[PDB]
Amino acid sequence: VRLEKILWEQLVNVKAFSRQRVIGAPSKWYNENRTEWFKVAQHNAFNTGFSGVILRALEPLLAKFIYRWRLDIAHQRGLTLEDSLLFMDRELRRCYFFETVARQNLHPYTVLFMKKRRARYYKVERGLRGFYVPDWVRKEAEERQLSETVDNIFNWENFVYREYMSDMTPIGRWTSLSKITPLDMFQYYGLFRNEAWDRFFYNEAFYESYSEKEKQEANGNPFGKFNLQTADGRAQFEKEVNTFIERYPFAVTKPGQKFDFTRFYALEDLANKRDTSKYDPALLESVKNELKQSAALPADNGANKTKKSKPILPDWLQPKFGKAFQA
Amino acid sequence: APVFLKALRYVIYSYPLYVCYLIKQAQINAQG
Amino acid sequence: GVLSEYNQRLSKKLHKGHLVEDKPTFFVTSSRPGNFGDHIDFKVNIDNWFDENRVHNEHETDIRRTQIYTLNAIYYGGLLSFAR
Amino acid sequence: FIYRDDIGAFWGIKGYEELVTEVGTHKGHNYWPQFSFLGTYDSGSVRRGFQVFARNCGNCHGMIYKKYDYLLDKAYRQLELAQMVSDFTIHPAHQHFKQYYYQEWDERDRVICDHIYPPYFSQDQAKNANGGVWPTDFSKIKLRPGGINYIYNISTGYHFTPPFGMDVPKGKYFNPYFDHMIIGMPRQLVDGLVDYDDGTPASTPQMAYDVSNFINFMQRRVGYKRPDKMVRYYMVFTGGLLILPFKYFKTKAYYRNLLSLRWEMYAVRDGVYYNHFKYGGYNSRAYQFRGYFWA
Amino acid sequence: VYGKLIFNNIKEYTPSWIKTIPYSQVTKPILRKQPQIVGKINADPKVKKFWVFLRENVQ
Amino acid sequence: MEWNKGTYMSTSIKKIVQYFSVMTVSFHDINSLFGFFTFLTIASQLVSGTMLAFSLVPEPMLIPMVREEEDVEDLYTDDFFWLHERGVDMLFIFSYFHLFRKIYLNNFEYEQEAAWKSGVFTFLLFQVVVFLGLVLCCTHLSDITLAIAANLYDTFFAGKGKFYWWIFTSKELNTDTIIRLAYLHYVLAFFLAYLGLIHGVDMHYDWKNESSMDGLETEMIWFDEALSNELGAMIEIILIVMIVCFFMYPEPEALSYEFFMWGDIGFINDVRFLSVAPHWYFRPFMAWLTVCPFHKIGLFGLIYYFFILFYQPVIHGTNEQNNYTKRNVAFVSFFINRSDIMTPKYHSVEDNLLHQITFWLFLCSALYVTSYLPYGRFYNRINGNYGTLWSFMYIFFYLGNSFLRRPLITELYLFNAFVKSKFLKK
Ligand SMILES: CCCCCCCCCCCCCCCCCC(=O)OC[C@H](COP(=O)([O-])OCC(O)COP(=O)([O-])OC[C@@H](COC(=O)CCCCCCCCCCCCCCCCC)OC(=O)CCCCCCCCCCCCCCCCC)OC(=O)CCCCCCCCCCCCCCCCC
Ligand SMILES: CCCCCCCCCCCCCCCCCC(=O)OC[C@H](COP(=O)([O-])OCC(O)COP(=O)([O-])OC[C@@H](COC(=O)CCCCCCCCCCCCCCCCC)OC(=O)CCCCCCCCCCCCCCCCC)OC(=O)CCCCCCCCCCCCCCCCC
Ligand SMILES: CCCCCCCCCCCCCCCCCC(=O)OC[C@H](COP(=O)([O-])OCC[N+](C)(C)C)OC(=O)CCCCCCCCCCCCCCCCC
Ligand SMILES: CCCCCCCCCCCCCCCCCC(=O)OC[C@H](COP(=O)([O-])OCC[N+](C)(C)C)OC(=O)CCCCCCCCCCCCCCCCC
Ligand SMILES: COC1=C(OC)C(=O)C(C/C=C(\C)CC/C=C(\C)CC/C=C(/C)CC/C=C(/C)CC/C=C(/C)CC/C=C(\C)CC/C=C(\C)CCC=C(C)C)=C(C)C1=O
Ligand SMILES: CCCCCCCC/C=C/CCCCCCCC(=O)OC[C@H](COP(=O)(O)OCCN)OC(=O)CCCCCCC/C=C/CCCCCCCC
Ligand SMILES: CCCCCCCC/C=C\CCCCCCCC(=O)OC[C@H](COP(=O)(O)OCCN)OC(=O)CCCCCCC/C=C\CCCCCCCC
Ligand code: HEC
Ligand code: HEM
Ligand code: HEM
Repeated sequence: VRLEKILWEQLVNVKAFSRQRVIGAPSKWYNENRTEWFKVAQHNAFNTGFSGVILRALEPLLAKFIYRWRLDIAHQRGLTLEDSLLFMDRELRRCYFFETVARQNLHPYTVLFMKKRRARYYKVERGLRGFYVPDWVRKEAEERQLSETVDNIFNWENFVYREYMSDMTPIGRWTSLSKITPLDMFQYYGLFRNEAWDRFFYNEAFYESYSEKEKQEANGNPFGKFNLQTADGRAQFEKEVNTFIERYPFAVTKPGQKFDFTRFYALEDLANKRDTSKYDPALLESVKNELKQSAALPADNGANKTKKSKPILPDWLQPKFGKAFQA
Repeated sequence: APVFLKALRYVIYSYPLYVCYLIKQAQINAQG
Repeated sequence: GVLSEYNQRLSKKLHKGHLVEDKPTFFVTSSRPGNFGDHIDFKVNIDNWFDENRVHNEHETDIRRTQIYTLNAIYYGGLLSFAR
Repeated sequence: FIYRDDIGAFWGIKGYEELVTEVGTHKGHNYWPQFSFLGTYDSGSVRRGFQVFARNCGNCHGMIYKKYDYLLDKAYRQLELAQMVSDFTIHPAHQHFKQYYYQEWDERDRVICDHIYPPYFSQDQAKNANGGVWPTDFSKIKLRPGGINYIYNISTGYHFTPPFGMDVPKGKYFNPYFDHMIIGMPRQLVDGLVDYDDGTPASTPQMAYDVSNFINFMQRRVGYKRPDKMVRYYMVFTGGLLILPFKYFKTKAYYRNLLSLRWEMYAVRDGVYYNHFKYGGYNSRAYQFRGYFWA
Repeated sequence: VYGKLIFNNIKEYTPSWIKTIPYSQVTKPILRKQPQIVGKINADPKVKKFWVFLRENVQ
Repeated sequence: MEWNKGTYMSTSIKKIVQYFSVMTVSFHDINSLFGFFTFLTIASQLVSGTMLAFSLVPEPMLIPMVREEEDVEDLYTDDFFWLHERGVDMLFIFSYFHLFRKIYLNNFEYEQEAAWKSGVFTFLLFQVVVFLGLVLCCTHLSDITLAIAANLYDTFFAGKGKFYWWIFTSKELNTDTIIRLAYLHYVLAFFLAYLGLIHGVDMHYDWKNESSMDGLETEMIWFDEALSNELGAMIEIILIVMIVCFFMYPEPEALSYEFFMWGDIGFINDVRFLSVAPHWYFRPFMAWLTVCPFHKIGLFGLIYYFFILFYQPVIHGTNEQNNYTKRNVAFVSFFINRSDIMTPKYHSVEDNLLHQITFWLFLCSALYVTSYLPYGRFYNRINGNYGTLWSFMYIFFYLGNSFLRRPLITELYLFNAFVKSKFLKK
């Protein structure tokens, strides 16, 4: 049997309903980045429509019980959100796909530090429950803001998609487990998956996808299309950013301090074509240097190296010192 | 997106409510 | 006395009921391999229980070992009584 | 989770709204030596209960499951019990399982090894002789509302009169503790009915109390074995409480001792590469992943 | 909390940009014997002899 | 059978001995030990139950008399019967607490599958064994249980034929039915031990005390360090249960669900239908039957509960696709403007408040369903208890729907925050 040309395909999947199958250039499975999909979906859900209005009304509760809750729990243990959002506990513990990716690409430190940070706390927690991390550890935990953590999260997810998840092709499958149990034995994978039935060929064009307009809109200002070239727009943006900073204590600034809007405006102007002398030369130089350093990839200097061991056999496994003229 | 998978999801959500409707009707009938 | 331990221990400096260091501490072993460098800035230890958790009886260790064996024997004896 | 008392169901247990169930257990506290803390059966009480059951009861009721020699170590001795039970007779028709052991072809005096059978050969004979209603078998009777109190209440609760709308048929009597409050048993206990061997005054409450104690003595989970099992539970609970500290020492303090570790991370900047991390590692379930996942 | 992800392009196990503390900061050991933490009952020499006897006769 | 790739661990005696003498256990707490308590109790059931095998003659007309006479003449027989009866209850308690603990930890991931299914199957078998045991009591409760089981079995065949006769001969407890059910009960009870051993071997692959991954590499040795702690925790839980039972179950009680067990089949032909109630562990199933008067729908509800409990890893957990699976949606498609949704990732446990709320609602609903008997004399005639209905609906929804256990908003809001923070800090 051919799944295409089946009765349902012949009747419903027809040009009249625009349900016809269109064959185009061959393309990879998983053609849509998950991170981009989540960004666009988040923009559509929060910054558009009645759903956006509702999710904006509930923002205080979400910040209180999701962001601040997680942050407080992490700080109690001397950890940051990076310790949970960058690599899920499951991925660090047992997941084999993450293990292979880390072994092939990642440096040992990237995961070693993640594990040791939890080891610190848990060595004491198992011995005595209710451990509260002292202030000296808590300070260094709070030093890192959320901007760098989200930078790392986006980098890691994009890398994983582009390298590995972009080089996969799932197939119809039976129970991977070798259990003799009939319940597990007859598990059938391949049906009830939307991807399996939407496209029967790797040539078929992708019918559903975010429009370029939606992507461009999602790439816009997260705080709702404020005019940074006007006084009223700047005031609205400043109040929005201030309330955001208050809501998220350790996202972009420490709770005590306040956000510096002049530097942000200088950054945005330098990024775009707009420029002028209204910005102090010192501010412009500092902004440019910080922008250069932020994206700079750290590199090893090849200095302060320790001696490489060159072991030799012990004395008792070597011939004795004395040696004369044999013959 | 597939028609039958979407229908399967709808019936999964709805069938519990259908059973609740049947239970309520049975209670009304038993009341007399 | 029997209850003097609780009274004496009440005077302790501990963070929220946990005996932890008041500042970062780093320990190095002078007998480490040559290829090891200086200690990494990472604070591996939050607590110094290795030194704190000590009864300074390096001499007379076998007596403490016998005490531990006796406690284990009491526990096993109770369990074996139930099994009997 | 919260239940209602005015409904008539104890603790939310429905099905007993047509009789009194909380008389002496929940809304009242009738003292029974057996169920008291560190309590035990009163030998005199069970003796009197057997005396009553052998002179008024038994002629209608019986315990097919039980036998007289249950009373050997608490209430009666062997010779005394044999003398008491020799006054009854069992036909071979009584035997639930006659087997080849019982080789009698006529009546004979009972022995302490005989099961407690009523004078009737079967349930139907008892129904015929008792107006079509069968005197319930007291064996396993513990499973009635109020437990041991049940026998005591019905034996005593005959003084009340029916309300309007309830009709008591001829041959039936009103007893609020029975199912639907209509019972075919005429009031049996009357003062002076039984002359005790120990001289105890014979009044219907005392006779009911003795009979209830005896009837409870014959049960399996409750009765002659319950008090010793309660003492055993107390002893085992004491043992567990006393073993808890040693469990603590052996498990939790021990784990805390094992966790007293020192860690030290150094800077190893020798030319050696970390090949083992890059090319290494094994997974037990690799056979379950090979050819199935991530490809 | 440390910083950006570093991939296997860094050959050395310890990248140069990490910080190594000087020898001044590392705490020094107390290479002296300290008083034994022992209770009154076990400090009794008779109890110590009993422990030794149990060790070397039954244990 | 080329489709079968083998077995995880060979159960040879020497290999088992070596595996258990070398096994190590990470530091844990009491909550993560219920599984052991589930096994040890079974290890007693095989013993105590065996002692009951030598006592019970499968003839229905002699089981009560034989039990009563063996209580007196024989010693420890009633003690072992009590031990067996209470072991069933303790085993149910331990198994359900273990199930709740493993549900709370989100153990549906692919690396958990072998651990999960291998466990659930055992649980399923356990249920069957329990059923058989009840029938051996030859009380009116056993009669009702057998009748209900036979009716459910016959519902499959639409009432045509007598396909139930080979085991439920006449749908009544007679010599044939009792003998067959007793022997099957013994056989399956002993098979439960092997199933539990297989599950225990499989689960060690990814056994953890808590969801959060402690970076501890050292571990205890199972034989004495972990075994002693497990035995002590079992002792502690037994003490707690005894303390609870002392207050909750005074021996002289006005009413109890056990009174319905008074009637013995054959001796008493009259069944008190007004007061019908099973043991608490099978209470929720009869409550569901009374709540849903429809036979087919009730049978489907029971089957769905058990099987969906079995297939949790497939429905909810991650698979070959690293969270790139396309879940179907009903309403959020309009809001997001997408027909499907990528499966959310940040489904943590300890720091996730939504997961805790949903899980504790589910657990409370289960407890409420097990709380009481609907009393179907007029339960439906009167407006039925809405709490039982709502709890059953939520039990069904929680087991089968990924939005309760893997909500989308958890990651959507986090991504919103990430985008805002990165935009502010570039
Ligand atoms: C229309 C009718 C409908 C009827 C419905 C009701 C009845 C249904 C069941 C019928 C019988 C089939 C049972 C299949 C297994 C259980 C069910 C299941 O899905 O498996 C769960 C479970 C899933 O395992 P898993 O999770 O994949 O774990 C890895 C595997 O176990 C990998 O395992 P392994 O490769 O390591 O092999 C293990 C094997 C090691 O093998 C050997 O060393 C020798 C094997 C050959 C033995 C040759 C002698 C045969 C006679 C003695 C048999 C003794 C063992 C028990 C065999 C099972 C049946 C009694 O055994 C052991 O290591 C020791 C076993 C423990 C001892 C005690 C067992 C008592 C069993 C009593 C209950 C039986 C099941 C009833 C289920 C009812 C429904 C819930 O499977 C088992 O537990 C397998 C047990 C061993 C089976 C051996 C081969 C059996 C061959 C059967 C052929 C067909 C017979 C048809 C007639 C039957 C008449 C009664
Ligand atoms: C006084 C107190 C009384 C309390 C009573 C108890 C019951 C009430 C609720 C109790 C508390 C909640 C318990 C359950 C939820 C626990 C939390 C949880 O899991 O939340 C996470 C979960 C997150 O879902 P997700 O991860 O976004 O879902 C992923 C996908 O979307 C996948 O999901 P999806 O998109 O497919 O949709 C998921 C969900 C819907 O959830 C969503 O909305 C999804 C999105 C949630 C995120 C946030 C969205 C925010 C914007 C939504 C706006 C919606 C419009 C409402 C606008 C309100 C403001 C104007 O839909 C369902 O699963 C059920 C749909 C069933 C359809 C039935 C159609 C049957 C038709 C055929 C019938 C045939 C038989 C009859 C025939 C008759 C013929 C005559 O959210 C929910 O469960 C939503 C509920 C939130 C908490 C409850 C809020 C209150 C709602 C009820 C108010 C009642 C007031 C009564 C007043 C009475 C005065 C007298
Ligand atoms: C459990 C009872 C087992 C009874 C076994 C009796 C044998 C029955 C078959 C007789 C011969 C007739 C064969 C007809 C053709 C079949 C072809 C086919 O489908 O091939 C299958 C294929 C054939 O094997 P193959 O694929 O290796 O074949 C290779 C090709 N040959 C054979 C030529 C070398 O294998 C299977 O898929 C086997 C499926 C077995 C399923 C068993 C399910 C039993 C369920 C019991 C109850 C479970 C209860 C669980 C607990 C519940 C608790 C509440
Ligand atoms: C100021 C005052 C301070 C003092 C406060 C003291 C408070 C102490 C609180 C202690 C804990 C209390 C326990 C709360 C929970 C009680 C639950 C309950 O009612 O249990 C009664 C029973 C007690 O037995 P019982 O037989 O007495 O039942 C209650 C009896 N009546 C009805 C008369 C009230 O609890 C148990 O024994 C059960 C324990 C294990 C339960 C495990 C979960 C099973 C869930 C199965 C779900 C199946 C679903 C599938 C069905 C198919 C279709 C979907
Ligand atoms: C991997 O993760 C896992 C765990 O960790 C969490 C588990 O805990 C578990 C749970 C583990 C279990 C249930 C196993 C624990 C089992 C328990 C408690 C019950 C069984 C315990 C035993 C010790 C069985 C012993 C069996 C026997 C036959 C030996 C009997 C015992 C004793 C002391 C007697 C030994 C001596 C003799 C037999 C000989 C006596 C006679 C003579 C010397 C005389 C001989 C001479 C003549 C002439 C006769 C599993 C399965 C798991 O997978
Ligand atoms: C012993 C046997 C007893 C009798 C068993 C009878 C089984 C009857 C099964 C009836 C199934 C009815 C639904 C079938 C729908 C098929 C539809 C189909 O193939 O059309 C394609 C269409 C997709 O196209 P679109 O995405 O809409 O187009 C995109 C355009 N851009 O497919 C779907 O959507 C279907 C998705 C769900 C499929 C579900 C299949 C379930 C099969 C279960 C197993 C059946 C086994 C039967 C034999 C059992 C023997 C023991
Ligand atoms: C509350 C329910 C439980 C909770 C469910 C929650 C999740 C729901 C998810 C979606 C499930 C969708 C299921 C849709 C169909 C469900 C059908 C069902 O359950 O049965 C109901 C419905 C009607 O039931 P009634 O009792 O009449 O109810 C009153 C009606 N006024 O039942 C049916 O009609 C089902 C009929 C199925 C017949 C199939 C054919 C059987 C033929 C004989 C087979 C013999 C096989 C023999 C094999 C031998 C091998 C050797
Ligand atoms: C024949 C005159 C009897 C004598 C002597 C005793 N009882 Fe009886 N009893 C008898 C009958 C016919 C019935 C059945 C009544 C009915 O409506 O079914 C009973 C019943 C009881 C009961 C209740 C049984 C039940 O299942 O609830 C009890 C508790 C009871 N009888 C006790 C009892 C006692 C203590 C007696 C000696 C004092 C006694 N009965 C004598 C007939 C006869
Ligand atoms: C008779 C029934 C059962 C027995 C005897 C049993 C036994 C055990 C034992 C001894 C353990 C190891 C100790 C521990 O629990 O920490 C364990 C772990 C486990 N069991 Fe069970 N169990 C049973 C039911 C179940 C059920 C119902 C499930 C799931 C629904 C399950 C899944 C698991 C899982 C997931 C683990 C831990 C694996 C992990 O953390 O990844 N088991 N079980
Ligand atoms: C996990 C294993 C087992 C479980 C869950 C189990 C369950 C049960 C249950 C629920 C009952 C009746 C409960 C009650 O009376 O209130 C029972 C009774 C009984 N069990 Fe088991 N059982 C198990 C193992 C065994 C084994 C292995 C045997 C025999 C080898 C056995 C023999 C019996 C007997 C004979 C009875 C009835 C005793 C009597 O009526 O006097 N059981 N069991």
